[PDB]
Amino acid sequence: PKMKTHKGAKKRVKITASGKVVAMKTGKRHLNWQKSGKEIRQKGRKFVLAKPEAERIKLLLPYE
Amino acid sequence: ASEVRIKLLLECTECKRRNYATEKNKRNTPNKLELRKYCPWCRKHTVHREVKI
RNA sequence: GGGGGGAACCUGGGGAACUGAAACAUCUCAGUACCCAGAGGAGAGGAAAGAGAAAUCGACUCCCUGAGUAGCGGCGAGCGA
RNA sequence: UGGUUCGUGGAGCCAUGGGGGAAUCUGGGCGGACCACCGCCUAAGGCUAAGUACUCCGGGUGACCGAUAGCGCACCAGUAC
RNA sequence: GUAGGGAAACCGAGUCCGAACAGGGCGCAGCGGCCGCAAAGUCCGCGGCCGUGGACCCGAAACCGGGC
RNA sequence: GCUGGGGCUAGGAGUGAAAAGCUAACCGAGCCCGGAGAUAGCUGGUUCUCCCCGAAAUGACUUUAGGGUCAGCCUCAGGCG
RNA sequence: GUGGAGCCUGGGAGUGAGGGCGCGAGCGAUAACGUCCGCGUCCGAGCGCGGGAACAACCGAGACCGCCAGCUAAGGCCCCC
RNA sequence: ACCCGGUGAAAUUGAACUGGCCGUGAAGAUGCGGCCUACCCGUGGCAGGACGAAAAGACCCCGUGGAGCUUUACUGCAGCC
RNA sequence: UGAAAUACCACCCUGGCGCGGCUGGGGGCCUAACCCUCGGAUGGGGGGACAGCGCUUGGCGGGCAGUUUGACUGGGGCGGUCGCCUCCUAAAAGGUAACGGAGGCGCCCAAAGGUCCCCUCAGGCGGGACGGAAAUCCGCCGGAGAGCGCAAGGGUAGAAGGGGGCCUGACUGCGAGGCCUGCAAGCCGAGCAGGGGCGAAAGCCGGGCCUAGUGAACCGGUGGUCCCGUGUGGAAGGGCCAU
Ligand SMILES: [Mg+2]
Ligand SMILES: [Mg+2]
Ligand SMILES: [Mg+2]
Ligand SMILES: [Mg+2]
Ligand SMILES: [Mg+2]
Ligand SMILES: [Mg+2]
Ligand SMILES: [Mg+2]
Ligand SMILES: [Mg+2]
Ligand SMILES: [Mg+2]
Ligand SMILES: [Mg+2]
Ligand SMILES: [Mg+2]
Ligand SMILES: [Mg+2]
Ligand SMILES: [Mg+2]
Ligand SMILES: [Mg+2]
Ligand SMILES: [Mg+2]
Ligand SMILES: [Mg+2]
Ligand SMILES: [Mg+2]
Ligand SMILES: [Mg+2]
Ligand SMILES: [Mg+2]
Ligand SMILES: [Mg+2]
Ligand SMILES: [Mg+2]
Ligand SMILES: [Mg+2]
Ligand SMILES: [Mg+2]
Ligand SMILES: [Mg+2]
Ligand SMILES: [Mg+2]
Ligand SMILES: [Mg+2]
Ligand SMILES: [Mg+2]
Ligand SMILES: [Mg+2]
Ligand SMILES: [Mg+2]
Ligand SMILES: [Mg+2]
Ligand SMILES: [Mg+2]
Ligand SMILES: [Mg+2]
Ligand SMILES: [Mg+2]
Ligand SMILES: [Mg+2]
Ligand SMILES: [Mg+2]
Ligand SMILES: [Mg+2]
Ligand SMILES: [Mg+2]
Ligand SMILES: [Mg+2]
Ligand SMILES: [Mg+2]
Ligand SMILES: [Mg+2]
Ligand SMILES: [Mg+2]
Ligand SMILES: [Mg+2]
Ligand SMILES: [Mg+2]
Ligand SMILES: [Mg+2]
Ligand SMILES: [Mg+2]
Ligand SMILES: [Mg+2]
Ligand SMILES: [Mg+2]
Ligand SMILES: [Mg+2]
Ligand SMILES: [Mg+2]
Ligand SMILES: [Mg+2]
Ligand SMILES: [Mg+2]
Ligand SMILES: [Mg+2]
Ligand SMILES: [Mg+2]
Ligand SMILES: [Mg+2]
Ligand SMILES: [Mg+2]
Ligand SMILES: [Mg+2]
Ligand SMILES: [Mg+2]
Ligand SMILES: [Mg+2]
Ligand SMILES: [Mg+2]
Ligand SMILES: [Mg+2]
Ligand SMILES: [Mg+2]
Ligand SMILES: [Mg+2]
Ligand SMILES: [Mg+2]
Ligand SMILES: [Mg+2]
Ligand SMILES: [Mg+2]
Ligand SMILES: [Mg+2]
Ligand SMILES: [Mg+2]
Ligand SMILES: [Mg+2]
Ligand SMILES: [Mg+2]
Ligand SMILES: [Mg+2]
Ligand SMILES: [Mg+2]
Ligand SMILES: [Mg+2]
Ligand SMILES: [Mg+2]
Ligand SMILES: [Mg+2]
Ligand SMILES: [Mg+2]
Ligand SMILES: [Mg+2]
Ligand SMILES: [Mg+2]
Ligand SMILES: [Mg+2]
Ligand SMILES: [Mg+2]
Ligand SMILES: [Mg+2]
Ligand SMILES: [Mg+2]
Ligand SMILES: [Mg+2]
Ligand SMILES: [Mg+2]
Ligand SMILES: [Mg+2]
Ligand SMILES: [Mg+2]
Ligand SMILES: [Mg+2]
Ligand SMILES: [Mg+2]
Ligand SMILES: [Mg+2]
Ligand SMILES: [Mg+2]
Ligand SMILES: [Mg+2]
Ligand SMILES: [Mg+2]
Ligand SMILES: [Mg+2]
Ligand SMILES: [Mg+2]
Ligand SMILES: [Mg+2]
Ligand SMILES: [Mg+2]
Ligand SMILES: [Mg+2]
Ligand SMILES: [Mg+2]
Ligand SMILES: [Mg+2]
Ligand SMILES: [Mg+2]
Ligand SMILES: [Mg+2]
Ligand SMILES: [Mg+2]
Ligand SMILES: [Mg+2]
Ligand SMILES: [Mg+2]
Ligand SMILES: [Mg+2]
Ligand SMILES: [Mg+2]
Ligand SMILES: [Mg+2]
Ligand SMILES: [Mg+2]
Ligand SMILES: [Mg+2]
Ligand SMILES: [Mg+2]
Ligand SMILES: [Mg+2]
Ligand SMILES: [Mg+2]
Ligand SMILES: [Mg+2]
Ligand SMILES: [Mg+2]
Ligand SMILES: [Mg+2]
Ligand SMILES: [Mg+2]
Ligand SMILES: [Mg+2]
Ligand SMILES: [Mg+2]
Ligand SMILES: [Mg+2]
Ligand SMILES: [Mg+2]
Ligand SMILES: [Mg+2]
Ligand SMILES: [Mg+2]
Ligand SMILES: [Mg+2]
Ligand SMILES: [Mg+2]
Ligand SMILES: [Mg+2]
Ligand SMILES: [Mg+2]
Ligand SMILES: [Mg+2]
Ligand SMILES: [Mg+2]
Ligand SMILES: [Mg+2]
Ligand SMILES: [Mg+2]
Ligand SMILES: [Mg+2]
Ligand SMILES: [Mg+2]
Ligand SMILES: [Mg+2]
Ligand SMILES: [Mg+2]
Ligand SMILES: [Mg+2]
Ligand SMILES: [Mg+2]
Ligand SMILES: [Mg+2]
Ligand SMILES: [Mg+2]
Ligand SMILES: [Mg+2]
Ligand SMILES: [Mg+2]
Ligand SMILES: [Mg+2]
Ligand SMILES: [Mg+2]
Ligand SMILES: [Mg+2]
Ligand SMILES: [Mg+2]
Ligand SMILES: [Mg+2]
Ligand SMILES: [Mg+2]
Ligand SMILES: [Mg+2]
Ligand SMILES: [Mg+2]
Ligand SMILES: [Mg+2]
Ligand SMILES: [Mg+2]
Ligand SMILES: [Mg+2]
Ligand SMILES: [Mg+2]
Ligand SMILES: [Mg+2]
Ligand SMILES: [Mg+2]
Ligand SMILES: [Mg+2]
Ligand SMILES: [Mg+2]
Ligand SMILES: [Mg+2]
Ligand SMILES: [Mg+2]
Ligand SMILES: [Mg+2]
Ligand SMILES: [Mg+2]
Ligand SMILES: [Mg+2]
Ligand SMILES: [Mg+2]
Ligand SMILES: [Mg+2]
Ligand SMILES: [Mg+2]
Ligand SMILES: [Mg+2]
Ligand SMILES: [Mg+2]
Ligand SMILES: [Mg+2]
Ligand SMILES: [Mg+2]
Ligand SMILES: [Mg+2]
Ligand SMILES: [Mg+2]
Ligand SMILES: [Mg+2]
Ligand SMILES: [Mg+2]
Ligand SMILES: [Mg+2]
Ligand SMILES: [Mg+2]
Ligand SMILES: [Mg+2]
Ligand SMILES: [Mg+2]
Ligand SMILES: [Mg+2]
Ligand SMILES: [Mg+2]
Ligand SMILES: [Mg+2]
Ligand SMILES: [Mg+2]
Ligand SMILES: [Mg+2]
Ligand SMILES: [Mg+2]
Ligand SMILES: [Mg+2]
Ligand SMILES: [Mg+2]
Ligand SMILES: [Mg+2]
Ligand SMILES: [Mg+2]
Ligand SMILES: [Mg+2]
Ligand SMILES: [Mg+2]
Ligand SMILES: [Mg+2]
Ligand SMILES: [Mg+2]
Ligand SMILES: [Mg+2]
Ligand SMILES: [Mg+2]
Ligand SMILES: [Mg+2]
Ligand SMILES: [Mg+2]
Ligand SMILES: [Mg+2]
Ligand SMILES: [Mg+2]
Ligand SMILES: [Mg+2]
Ligand SMILES: [Mg+2]
Ligand SMILES: [Mg+2]
Ligand SMILES: [Mg+2]
Ligand SMILES: [Mg+2]
Ligand SMILES: [Mg+2]
Ligand SMILES: [Mg+2]
Ligand SMILES: [Mg+2]
Ligand SMILES: [Mg+2]
Ligand SMILES: [Mg+2]
Ligand SMILES: [Mg+2]
Ligand SMILES: [Mg+2]
Ligand SMILES: [Mg+2]
Ligand SMILES: [Mg+2]
Ligand SMILES: [Mg+2]
Ligand SMILES: [Mg+2]
Ligand SMILES: [Mg+2]
Ligand SMILES: [Mg+2]
Ligand SMILES: [Mg+2]
Ligand SMILES: [Mg+2]
Ligand SMILES: [Mg+2]
Ligand SMILES: [Mg+2]
Ligand SMILES: [Mg+2]
Ligand SMILES: [Mg+2]
Ligand SMILES: [Mg+2]
Ligand SMILES: [Mg+2]
Ligand SMILES: [Mg+2]
Ligand SMILES: [Mg+2]
Ligand SMILES: [Mg+2]
Ligand SMILES: [Mg+2]
Ligand SMILES: [Mg+2]
Ligand SMILES: [Mg+2]
Ligand SMILES: [Mg+2]
Ligand SMILES: [Mg+2]
Ligand SMILES: [Mg+2]
Ligand SMILES: [Mg+2]
Ligand SMILES: [Mg+2]
Ligand SMILES: [Mg+2]
Ligand SMILES: [Mg+2]
Ligand SMILES: [Mg+2]
Ligand SMILES: [Mg+2]
Ligand SMILES: [Mg+2]
Ligand SMILES: [Mg+2]
Ligand SMILES: [Mg+2]
Ligand SMILES: [Mg+2]
Ligand SMILES: [Mg+2]
Ligand SMILES: [Mg+2]
Ligand SMILES: [Zn+2]
Repeated sequence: PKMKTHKGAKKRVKITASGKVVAMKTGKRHLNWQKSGKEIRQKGRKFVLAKPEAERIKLLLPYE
Repeated sequence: ASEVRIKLLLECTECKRRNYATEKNKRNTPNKLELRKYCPWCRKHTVHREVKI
């Protein structure tokens, strides 16, 4: 039967117009008090997943 | 961070929004911290007070 | 008038586990296998105390699509209108 | 408690084992807690073809098998054992 | 498929973060003498490999249900 | 005490002067059919020919250590030169 | 320096039990056909060929096919030869 | 048991044209090297070898295999309050 | 006369008592539900609104049920170990293993942080009441052997060490470019803007001489935001920023 969309991927990730896979930086969920403003700020940004890992995630999103 | 060395937030005393997280030793510094900091809402420097985390 | 029977098909009353989650308990397998009652050439459903935003539609059944969407989920594996 | 995509979730809706327990349209149920507004619909009686499912049976047709294949059985097979 | 960016409201060849008109992230783009021709993209065939299913084949010890 | 015949008790159940003994010639959970093609990161096996290239047994992480994901190393297509 | 070199994008892998030897160390006993890393090599996959009595990895050497032709390598040249 | 007449199995079995020593070889060689020994084929006997046969080692370890049993492991359930 | 001041009439307030409602417990009795029983049964006898049973609450509960019960390892077990930092092994770039050789971390500091100004050690000899090997003072020599919170290494007085003044940059919004690297992480960062600190200024300042002092997701808490709000307005509940 037809493939199912992985909802874990779909709730964490986005395939950009050119086929990149973008996610949120890890590491600011908690334990932030002693993290510099530079750490907290730059962790607020999205980032581009490495190609081997992005190829895996994209196969999980067949209908995006 | 320990029981004596606590985490705390710094609250802008003008608009009451907590803008900063930091720590102190409440045995060595028992009184609330007051420090001037830049408040991104007030867009000026403000005395911030230690508030519980 | 009833009883018993009939390959599958159908509805109702009950209802697992291996398995999968690379362990396992929620979860999954699945309301599946199976037991039982009943039905007929089909059975069920059916003429809105409906749908749900169209100032709208107009019983029910069935196919295509909507759609692996909306959502559900130790937000895991998966499940899925 | 169950059903639903809904696993307690903000959890409505549909069903109901227990307790309490109304009204007759100025009555009542619903639009996903709840309240108001605005709409939709009439529960607690019953029946209802057709389109749908299946293949014991009959026929037609195979880029289906050709006796270790094809049904377990082309033959006195659910037999001998 | 022809538009993307943003959690979203929303805006749109931009958008998001931001006070910014700062900076950054993610986006935005044919050849010949109008036509050929090559082309987004898409449809169908074919082939490799992946997902679902017993999924290359044979093999447990076991678990469960209903009977004997 | 032994024994004939007629009876009753069964599968997480019986029966046991107790040995986990016996319950139809293998009982720490009978047998048959079914779920079922359970599952097996294990062992085995995997069928014509010719031609070109041609590895690895490392690193990281892993209830991981004889299994994996990524990287490294091989190969083919396109492109660069 | 034009090589089965290199680089970019993408399709398909396999491998993730190594082993001997030389050198450099650790562990061991200045033990092990021991063990654990580093550089290299060969076997693995060249158990095809010559030598080493025989003998994966020591020496010689990278087997496309054919010849009752020639030169060499290691190693040999008294007989087995 | 043996010989003659009658009837006539079996496990096992890659194929066999199947000797000793000292070596070598995956470390215990009929099968490789060197040497020694040895005419062809049976029949009765003996068990040292063919790492002889049988049984995919019960020991041991490994598998995120299973099952019985235990408990102040976990989480449920009966039962009882 | 006090805050309000008086005869009288209402509403209510305190607390108490009596008759009643209506119920909460308690004790006693009844009989008829319900249960047991009795040659007799629309009945008698006994129990009795209890017990039984239905729904629901919490508890006990290997009687039973499903499972879990890690890895590395000179076999396994036992013991030890599991992440992070320093040194060595490490073969003079980087990296590099063993249950190889030695140590340390899971904190701390409101100054031990930013800037400006000033200052310079340990140790040895000689000298000085109480006063010593060593307290403090003086003199000479003394480049770093002291110090730098804590392991070790690197670094360092032309300060990163000691003292003082003003301070909060232990910033907000970003971030060219790199280090490292399988991923995910970790790391360094000039420069621009906002609003600041110190300094006359050049300038420095996005914690700490440096390298350890740590934990991805999920799920939830708190502050803010005011983005979504299931016909509409709200609300419930989410999202986003921070923790
Ligand atoms: Mg998810
Ligand atoms: Mg994060
Ligand atoms: Mg957060
Ligand atoms: Mg949060
Ligand atoms: Mg810090
Ligand atoms: Mg900071
Ligand atoms: Mg901070
Ligand atoms: Mg921010
Ligand atoms: Mg779609
Ligand atoms: Mg699209
Ligand atoms: Mg009947
Ligand atoms: Mg019937
Ligand atoms: Mg009938
Ligand atoms: Mg049913
Ligand atoms: Mg019934
Ligand atoms: Mg049922
Ligand atoms: Mg049924
Ligand atoms: Mg059952
Ligand atoms: Mg299960
Ligand atoms: Mg299964
Ligand atoms: Mg699966
Ligand atoms: Mg399955
Ligand atoms: Mg499983
Ligand atoms: Mg599994
Ligand atoms: Mg298991
Ligand atoms: Mg399970
Ligand atoms: Mg189910
Ligand atoms: Mg069936
Ligand atoms: Mg019909
Ligand atoms: Mg009908
Ligand atoms: Mg009607
Ligand atoms: Mg669509
Ligand atoms: Mg289901
Ligand atoms: Mg459908
Ligand atoms: Mg209910
Ligand atoms: Mg439910
Ligand atoms: Mg929820
Ligand atoms: Mg619901
Ligand atoms: Mg529910
Ligand atoms: Mg109801
Ligand atoms: Mg009811
Ligand atoms: Mg009305
Ligand atoms: Mg009404
Ligand atoms: Mg209703
Ligand atoms: Mg309602
Ligand atoms: Mg409605
Ligand atoms: Mg509503
Ligand atoms: Mg309606
Ligand atoms: Mg009516
Ligand atoms: Mg009907
Ligand atoms: Mg008709
Ligand atoms: Mg009909
Ligand atoms: Mg019909
Ligand atoms: Mg038909
Ligand atoms: Mg027919
Ligand atoms: Mg044929
Ligand atoms: Mg024919
Ligand atoms: Mg035949
Ligand atoms: Mg046949
Ligand atoms: Mg024939
Ligand atoms: Mg037939
Ligand atoms: Mg047959
Ligand atoms: Mg036959
Ligand atoms: Mg016959
Ligand atoms: Mg978008
Ligand atoms: Mg831009
Ligand atoms: Mg914003
Ligand atoms: Mg760009
Ligand atoms: Mg064209
Ligand atoms: Mg085309
Ligand atoms: Mg593939
Ligand atoms: Mg299947
Ligand atoms: Mg298959
Ligand atoms: Mg397949
Ligand atoms: Mg089981
Ligand atoms: Mg079991
Ligand atoms: Mg069971
Ligand atoms: Mg049974
Ligand atoms: Mg007898
Ligand atoms: Mg008897
Ligand atoms: Mg008998
Ligand atoms: Mg009995
Ligand atoms: Mg019995
Ligand atoms: Mg029985
Ligand atoms: Mg049993
Ligand atoms: Mg059974
Ligand atoms: Mg048991
Ligand atoms: Mg028993
Ligand atoms: Mg006995
Ligand atoms: Mg039997
Ligand atoms: Mg027996
Ligand atoms: Mg027996
Ligand atoms: Mg058995
Ligand atoms: Mg058993
Ligand atoms: Mg059993
Ligand atoms: Mg038996
Ligand atoms: Mg059966
Ligand atoms: Mg199954
Ligand atoms: Mg099987
Ligand atoms: Mg299994
Ligand atoms: Mg095959
Ligand atoms: Mg080659
Ligand atoms: Mg490795
Ligand atoms: Mg990893
Ligand atoms: Mg681990
Ligand atoms: Mg490891
Ligand atoms: Mg293991
Ligand atoms: Mg091991
Ligand atoms: Mg494995
Ligand atoms: Mg790979
Ligand atoms: Mg290469
Ligand atoms: Mg490739
Ligand atoms: Mg090419
Ligand atoms: Mg090559
Ligand atoms: Mg190559
Ligand atoms: Mg080339
Ligand atoms: Mg392929
Ligand atoms: Mg290919
Ligand atoms: Mg492999
Ligand atoms: Mg692989
Ligand atoms: Mg491995
Ligand atoms: Mg290995
Ligand atoms: Mg090995
Ligand atoms: Mg090695
Ligand atoms: Mg060596
Ligand atoms: Mg030498
Ligand atoms: Mg050496
Ligand atoms: Mg060493
Ligand atoms: Mg010696
Ligand atoms: Mg070795
Ligand atoms: Mg050696
Ligand atoms: Mg050695
Ligand atoms: Mg080697
Ligand atoms: Mg191999
Ligand atoms: Mg060679
Ligand atoms: Mg080679
Ligand atoms: Mg060779
Ligand atoms: Mg060889
Ligand atoms: Mg040879
Ligand atoms: Mg040779
Ligand atoms: Mg030779
Ligand atoms: Mg020779
Ligand atoms: Mg050799
Ligand atoms: Mg060798
Ligand atoms: Mg060649
Ligand atoms: Mg010559
Ligand atoms: Mg020579
Ligand atoms: Mg010679
Ligand atoms: Mg000669
Ligand atoms: Mg004779
Ligand atoms: Mg004879
Ligand atoms: Mg022969
Ligand atoms: Mg012979
Ligand atoms: Mg030897
Ligand atoms: Mg020998
Ligand atoms: Mg021989
Ligand atoms: Mg020979
Ligand atoms: Mg030879
Ligand atoms: Mg020989
Ligand atoms: Mg020989
Ligand atoms: Mg010979
Ligand atoms: Mg001899
Ligand atoms: Mg003989
Ligand atoms: Mg013998
Ligand atoms: Mg013997
Ligand atoms: Mg004998
Ligand atoms: Mg032999
Ligand atoms: Mg023997
Ligand atoms: Mg023997
Ligand atoms: Mg054998
Ligand atoms: Mg076997
Ligand atoms: Mg075995
Ligand atoms: Mg074994
Ligand atoms: Mg033994
Ligand atoms: Mg054992
Ligand atoms: Mg063992
Ligand atoms: Mg085991
Ligand atoms: Mg495990
Ligand atoms: Mg494992
Ligand atoms: Mg297990
Ligand atoms: Mg078990
Ligand atoms: Mg069992
Ligand atoms: Mg009892
Ligand atoms: Mg009484
Ligand atoms: Mg009485
Ligand atoms: Mg009475
Ligand atoms: Mg009494
Ligand atoms: Mg009661
Ligand atoms: Mg209750
Ligand atoms: Mg309970
Ligand atoms: Mg227990
Ligand atoms: Mg148990
Ligand atoms: Mg299970
Ligand atoms: Mg566990
Ligand atoms: Mg456990
Ligand atoms: Mg475990
Ligand atoms: Mg182990
Ligand atoms: Mg050991
Ligand atoms: Mg070892
Ligand atoms: Mg050993
Ligand atoms: Mg070993
Ligand atoms: Mg242990
Ligand atoms: Mg090193
Ligand atoms: Mg080194
Ligand atoms: Mg080095
Ligand atoms: Mg080196
Ligand atoms: Mg590097
Ligand atoms: Mg160890
Ligand atoms: Mg100070
Ligand atoms: Mg001095
Ligand atoms: Mg002195
Ligand atoms: Mg003195
Ligand atoms: Mg003195
Ligand atoms: Mg020093
Ligand atoms: Mg220390
Ligand atoms: Mg200072
Ligand atoms: Mg200062
Ligand atoms: Mg000031
Ligand atoms: Mg960069
Ligand atoms: Mg990286
Ligand atoms: Mg780190
Ligand atoms: Mg960190
Ligand atoms: Mg500035
Ligand atoms: Mg300024
Ligand atoms: Mg300034
Ligand atoms: Mg100034
Ligand atoms: Mg300035
Ligand atoms: Mg800066
Ligand atoms: Mg410091
Ligand atoms: Mg400092
Ligand atoms: Mg630090
Ligand atoms: Mg986390
Ligand atoms: Mg989870
Ligand atoms: Mg959340
Ligand atoms: Mg909020
Ligand atoms: Mg709104
Ligand atoms: Mg609304
Ligand atoms: Mg209003
Ligand atoms: Mg609104
Ligand atoms: Mg409001
Ligand atoms: Mg809100
Ligand atoms: Mg945050
Ligand atoms: Zn403020």
